[PDB]
Amino acid sequence: GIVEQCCTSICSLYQLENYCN
Amino acid sequence: FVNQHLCGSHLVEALYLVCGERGFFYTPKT
Repeated sequence: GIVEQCCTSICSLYQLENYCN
Repeated sequence: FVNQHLCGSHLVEALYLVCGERGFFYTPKT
């Protein structure tokens, strides 16, 4: 899996897309 | 990248709205 959470690195939503797409 | 107060509530509702509950991670095992 990948990292990012709460707004620790680049608080992105496009990054949350990486989860399935 | 946004400038809001996104600390879990929204990263959860958002990741789940995009995945459709297909093989992703963040299932707090305590």
